[PDB]
Amino acid sequence: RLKKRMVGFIPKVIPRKIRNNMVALRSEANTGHMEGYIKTEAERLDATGRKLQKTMWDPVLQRYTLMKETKVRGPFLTKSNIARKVDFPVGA
Amino acid sequence: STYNEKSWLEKARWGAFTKGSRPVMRQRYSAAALKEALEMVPEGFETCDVPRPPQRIRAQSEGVVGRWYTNYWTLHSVRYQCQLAGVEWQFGERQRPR
Amino acid sequence: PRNRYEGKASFSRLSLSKLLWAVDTGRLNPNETITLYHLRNAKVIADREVVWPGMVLLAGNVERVPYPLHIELQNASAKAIQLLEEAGGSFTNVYMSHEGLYQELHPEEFPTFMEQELPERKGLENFATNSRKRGWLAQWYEDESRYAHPGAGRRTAHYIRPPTDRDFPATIEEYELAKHHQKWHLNQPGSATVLPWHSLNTADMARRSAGRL
Amino acid sequence: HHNSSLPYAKHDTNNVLAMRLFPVNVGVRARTEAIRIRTDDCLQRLRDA
Amino acid sequence: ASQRWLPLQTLKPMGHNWSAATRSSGVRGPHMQLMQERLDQKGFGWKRKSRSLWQQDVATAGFRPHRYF
Amino acid sequence: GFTMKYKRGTGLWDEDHVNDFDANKYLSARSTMRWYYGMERLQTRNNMNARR
Amino acid sequence: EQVQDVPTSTDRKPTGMHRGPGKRQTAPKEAAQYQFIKKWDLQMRETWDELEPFKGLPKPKVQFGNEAAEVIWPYALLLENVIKVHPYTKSIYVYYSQRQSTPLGELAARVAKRVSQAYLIPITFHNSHVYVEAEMLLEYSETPWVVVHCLDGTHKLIPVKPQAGQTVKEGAEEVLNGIVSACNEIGSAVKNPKEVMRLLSERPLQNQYVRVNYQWYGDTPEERMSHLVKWDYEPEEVVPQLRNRTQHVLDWMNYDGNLPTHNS
Amino acid sequence: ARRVQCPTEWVHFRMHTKDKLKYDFQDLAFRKKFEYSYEDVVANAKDMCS
Amino acid sequence: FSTFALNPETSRAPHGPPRGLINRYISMGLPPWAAWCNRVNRHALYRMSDVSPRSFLPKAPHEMDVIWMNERVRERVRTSRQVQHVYRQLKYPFVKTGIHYSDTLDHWV
Amino acid sequence: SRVWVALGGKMRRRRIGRQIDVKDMRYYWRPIEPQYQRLYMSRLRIKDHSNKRVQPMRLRATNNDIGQASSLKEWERSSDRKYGAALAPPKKRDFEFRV
Amino acid sequence: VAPWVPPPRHDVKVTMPPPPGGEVGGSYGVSTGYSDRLARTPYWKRMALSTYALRMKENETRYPMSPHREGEYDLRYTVTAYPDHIKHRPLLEIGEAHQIPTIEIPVIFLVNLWDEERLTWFGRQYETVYVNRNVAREELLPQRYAIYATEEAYKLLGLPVVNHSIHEEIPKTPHAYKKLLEKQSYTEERWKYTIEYLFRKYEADPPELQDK
Amino acid sequence: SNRFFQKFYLRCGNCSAIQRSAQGYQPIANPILFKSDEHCRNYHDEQRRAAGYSGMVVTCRCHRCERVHSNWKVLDAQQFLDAKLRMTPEERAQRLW
Amino acid sequence: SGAVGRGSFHSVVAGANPRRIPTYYNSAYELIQLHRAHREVTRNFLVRDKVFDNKFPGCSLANGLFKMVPNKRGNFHTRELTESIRHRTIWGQRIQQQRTINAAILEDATKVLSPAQMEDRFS
RNA sequence: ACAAAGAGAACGUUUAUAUGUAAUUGUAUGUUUGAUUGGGGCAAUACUAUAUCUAUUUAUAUAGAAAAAGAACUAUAUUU
Ligand SMILES: NC(=O)c1ccc[n+]([C@@H]2O[C@H](COP(=O)([O-])OP(=O)(O)OC[C@H]3O[C@@H](n4cnc5c(N)ncnc54)[C@H](O)[C@@H]3O)[C@@H](O)[C@H]2O)c1
Ligand SMILES: [Zn+2]
Repeated sequence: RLKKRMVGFIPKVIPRKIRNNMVALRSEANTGHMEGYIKTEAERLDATGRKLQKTMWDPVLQRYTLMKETKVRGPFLTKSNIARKVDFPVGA
Repeated sequence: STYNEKSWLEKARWGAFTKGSRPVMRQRYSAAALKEALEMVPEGFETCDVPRPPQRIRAQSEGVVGRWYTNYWTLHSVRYQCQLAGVEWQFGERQRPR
Repeated sequence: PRNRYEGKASFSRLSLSKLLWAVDTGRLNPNETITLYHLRNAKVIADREVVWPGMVLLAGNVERVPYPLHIELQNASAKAIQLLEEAGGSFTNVYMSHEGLYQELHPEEFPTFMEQELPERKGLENFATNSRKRGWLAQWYEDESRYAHPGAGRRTAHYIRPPTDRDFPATIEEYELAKHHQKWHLNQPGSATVLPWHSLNTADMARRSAGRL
Repeated sequence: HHNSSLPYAKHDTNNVLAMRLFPVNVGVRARTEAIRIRTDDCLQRLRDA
Repeated sequence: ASQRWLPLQTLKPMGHNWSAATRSSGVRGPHMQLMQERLDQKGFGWKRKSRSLWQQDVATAGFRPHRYF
Repeated sequence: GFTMKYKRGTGLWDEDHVNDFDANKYLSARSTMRWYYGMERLQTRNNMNARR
Repeated sequence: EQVQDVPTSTDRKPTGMHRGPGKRQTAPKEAAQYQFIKKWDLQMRETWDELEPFKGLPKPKVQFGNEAAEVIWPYALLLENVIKVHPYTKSIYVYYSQRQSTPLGELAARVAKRVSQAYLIPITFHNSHVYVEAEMLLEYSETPWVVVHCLDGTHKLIPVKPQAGQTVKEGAEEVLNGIVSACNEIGSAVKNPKEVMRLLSERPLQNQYVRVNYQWYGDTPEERMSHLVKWDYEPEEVVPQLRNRTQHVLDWMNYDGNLPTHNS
Repeated sequence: ARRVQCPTEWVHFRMHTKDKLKYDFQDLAFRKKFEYSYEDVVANAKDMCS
Repeated sequence: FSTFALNPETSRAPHGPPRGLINRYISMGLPPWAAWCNRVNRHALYRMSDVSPRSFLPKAPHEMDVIWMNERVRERVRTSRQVQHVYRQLKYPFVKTGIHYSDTLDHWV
Repeated sequence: SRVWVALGGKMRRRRIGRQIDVKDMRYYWRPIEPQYQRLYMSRLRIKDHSNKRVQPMRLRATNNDIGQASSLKEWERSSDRKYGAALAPPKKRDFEFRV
Repeated sequence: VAPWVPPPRHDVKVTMPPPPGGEVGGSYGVSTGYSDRLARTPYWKRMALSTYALRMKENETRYPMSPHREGEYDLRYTVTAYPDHIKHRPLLEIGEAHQIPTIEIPVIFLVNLWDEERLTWFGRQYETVYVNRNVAREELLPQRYAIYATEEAYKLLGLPVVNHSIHEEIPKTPHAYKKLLEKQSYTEERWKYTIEYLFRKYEADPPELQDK
Repeated sequence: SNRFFQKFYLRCGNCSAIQRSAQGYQPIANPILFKSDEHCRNYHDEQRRAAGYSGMVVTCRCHRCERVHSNWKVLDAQQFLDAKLRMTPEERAQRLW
Repeated sequence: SGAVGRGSFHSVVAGANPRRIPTYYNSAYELIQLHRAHREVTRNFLVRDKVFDNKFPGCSLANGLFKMVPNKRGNFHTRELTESIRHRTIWGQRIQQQRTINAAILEDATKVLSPAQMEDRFS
């Protein structure tokens, strides 16, 4: 077709496309969930050297859990999201 | 080939070719006309050996003839009239290997 | 959204009112267990409605069945079963393969019993062996099938005969594969048995994931 | 915004009374088909009484 | 009657394999092309793997620009 | 092709299961002798053909 | 592999006089030449190693009669010598002296060392419960012995006794029928089996050290399991659970008086 | 020599019709097989009383 | 087609009639290139089941010269590059100069 | 009354940032407006036109009409392909079956 | 014009048609044989010249196989009368690259041949050596130093018939050859795979216990 | 590859012991990540076994002389009955099973 | 196969059928499809024996042969005729069986209250 | 045609990677006249483009990408 890049209303800026403006807040509870979130201007600019974090309803667990930011493209439950075993302070 | 023995219509209709839901032995022998066929099944023979010819081979039993027991379709068709006739099939059954 | 693949379990609905209407009308004999031959040959259902697999009994508005009625049909609905079963009847859901669907409708072409193959594995899961329908193998399955071989251990509970003289993995590549798998999956009880981690998403390997019991 | 689950407002979605009481272990499409078979019985228990 | 007891429903900790928003998701027929069959991990990749085929049929998924497709 | 060949002789008379579209309203005296002699011919014309 | 330093070129004059991409660089037929040639030159320096593939396998316990392990065995050989023992035998040890005084003592140690080499390691690879190990003792012990253990913790001795006239090429075959006999006899004369049915189904693989040169079996672990796949044609299981027809058992032979005769 | 001695476009009557059976076609020798006459088809099918 | 790692050989399909599309064309004898047909007419699965090969000899067999043992000039249907055009072409065998020594006539021939 | 219910329009392409309560209007089986019902179902009516009492062809093949083809007085002798053999499970053959 | 049209190829049996051409050596393409000698002789004639014990020997059904083309399926029962395409397939399939590597064949040397460059023996007399395919054809066979190691070559010379399976299967890929080298290394040069040759290293003391 | 079952009757060359060796069902290499070389040479090779081991060295271990070689002549099962039916009842215990 | 009350072999599960001899049934519709089926097997034998009576002298030369090629008649007898006898036999049993019950009902019933009301109770 | 590979490379073939205007396929617009193609708003809750301006106002599907409820890419932004 050609015309791969459109020219009517090339928008000045565009929030969704910016080095890390749209971020998949995947859950720290490694349930594989994610909630795509565009970092507002409060974090669009590098106000945060730290990787964004939020508390969001984890619909799988039905519990409010952490949401660590992460690139929106990628498998969300890899063999890196395994947690090292631990014996809880319960049990005999 | 200037002459084809059979048009592709009948190279591509396996139903006239395969043995599927199709009897391939026309003649149905009587009681004594079977006890006199099995008389020529030689000692040492066993149905567990004559195999099913592949699909690409036609399904045709030319009938009870010399060495008919090797014609896999003549064998397992005679083997079936011996049921309807009640003749006792001495030889072994198809041994499905595992 | 409603596709029919090779082997789908889509029945034509024989409303129980129809079958109950016939049995009094006199097309069907209440004594003889009313297998689908009677339904077909008595012009209760035609050729254009018995496509594999046979039928499904549906208790449509039938609040009551008055007489002890016996049926050999395929996959009655749970209410239709509990209706016949209240009036002293039976319903042994036959779930025949297609090779069995023919030899039941035209047995005048099969002079002797030409052996019938058990239905597809998908059918055995849901109807043939499932006592909820009183499938005809719900007696055999519990009696003879559900027991493993008298030599099988824990890994070879599904082989016709245990392929080794010991349950344990046989060689190194069967072992290191299972030594990695059991810790690939976090150490579960049965995770020793290596499984293929790719779901074909086939309809044959689909059994009722959720449902009644 | 950029949430997915807005708090329970007035919507006649699945049996949220039984969405709480149920094992999270089961996937979704196999849960909403099982909170109904729970409720389908709770409807019979109620009709019989 | 028989006092035999059985639960009301079977709970399986299995997860549905058809998500309405995932493209090739679903339960395919026993002879449909399994998820990404012939694709080899690339968009429309089963076309790119055609030149790799040894010999194809005489009527084999040729050129067809979606015109009034 | 397939044309119900298992019905050719399996009729109760000679004029049955033979598709003959060439009919007429009033078949006359010798057009009826021509007709009856015709059905049997292509009934014995067919047979001894198929016997030879 | 130490021979992977193949020079990315070759003497061959490049066909295709003109010019283009892919000229004057190695070919997979030439890359196998230099691999072989510089494999031999190591094999003279003796630095060439054959435990380059067998790196994951636990390196066997070195011992002076246990050279049978360090040998790279041909998978088409461990298929021929298919020896099997009663499963409840946990191990087999074959000890023999180094130097044997009596002429009939050197006969037996020849048999032992032969059976130490020929028949012991196939049993390991094939049965995988047994921990086959052989050790060469050092003294003028004119008789070797074999310690056939068992899963119950018991064990026996198999005094290696070959006949004077026989060769060693059958002296082991006798010893073989002298071990595989005991193994079943020990496994038949075990106490209560419920315990050994657990240890046996718990005993890890003992044959891990074994170095099998899978020759023309390198396609897929399917054919690496070709000695476990065991065709069984004419399989026989004639014990059916017959389900007879109780209701209306008669009535098949009592109906359709065909075309009622002159009386009716 | 076994061939039929004419370009088989002239003897195409034999190759497409149901003469495909009533004819020897070994290496293009379009020669009629044996064929009973009608005095014999009935002589052979009445003597059997068929 | 099955998904397990180590699939030991067996008498029959262990897990039912082999699933997948390409197993559908192998279950009927066809080769796995049938998966790339757009139309599979009754002639098509005849054409590609190789009942009788579409493959001939360069000269008349009665007037052939170079010793073609059992070969034809089989046409290979190729699908083109980036835009998939389907074109076919006749692939020959490789004839070498057979310079032998038939020791019957004690000389090279 | 035969709706042709169709799924949501925007349900796979762009999700991040769209409205929270409109990212789900894409999930319901909505009818397609009848102006298209009649367009698509027009190609199905043509089966026997001018016959004011035959109903249109249906989208999916209903279970009784599939057999309606083989319920014809001419097919009664084709044991295969009758009572449903295509939609049957895959045929089972001799263990020696081979091509 | 054809004076004296020849008789059918294999018409030699008294009460059954001759086998189809091609099978006897002729033109394929037709399934059913027919010979006008047989079809003209009336039935009683065909039953005169033959006794029942004989017809059961020429009725004889060799059903899939062909009685004449030993090893190939009878060409009146195939899908079409031509030869079996599958058995006689050309060595290159319709798409593969010709990567048929260098193959070395076995030749029986006929004179004690002694190389003067490696100063060792190309081959003793009457011992089969695996030599190059284009040494044999071009240097060993034209001079009378060698012949091929076929079955019948052994028969002609006086040696126990050995089956090298000379080109029983050609490999169409190097690693498909380097497996065939492993098969042929076992059957032919079997002494490489004895429990005595896997232990030359150890027929005596493990070297760490010997003198110096 | 292989998809359909077939049992051959291999005749050894050392002892002529007609032993039978079958060919089970070995599934097709995965089509999901297709590979054109491994498939189209799986198939073409399958016709070469299906036609009685046409272009392959047969490598199975004998039952009479316990050793694995490559000397087997693949008997079509009507060349086998030609052989089986024509052996005195004792040598059937020697060469056959 | 079912086709009669014996229960198809799908009573592999030992499904008994108690509370029997329970119904008097006049086999109305079944005797109808018997007279229909008995007409077919006779209307089939008529065909299997059709033999040339050529009332014309043009093609009289076959007036002795059957009207069906020997191989076909040898088939149609076995394909359609002998099938139609089984299909006739089936109704000849589904009725001869149901009568056996009626023969038992019409005795144990005739006694209880009236031999007059009896054939009214069963009317 | 050029190059690679395979044949103890005796020369013909087959591949792979390449794609040549030597190549004969198809596109090269639409609307107002040469610029514009979007969704809003003010201009009588008219709008030709009239006149002005604004802006995360969002680009539907199909293959790939994310496998639970969550998600990315691009097309005159109705998008053959
Ligand atoms: N789907 C089917 O295959 C199908 C359908 C209808 C009928 N049948 C029944 O199949 C039977 C044959 O068995 P099969 O299906 O394995 O195939 P088949 O016909 O090949 O059986 C072997 C042979 O048995 C002989 N035979 C069949 N019926 C006979 C009879 N009544 N009396 C004497 N000989 C008889 C024929 O020669 C037949 O060729 C027939 O009797 C037929 O009625 C099968
Ligand atoms: Zn042998």
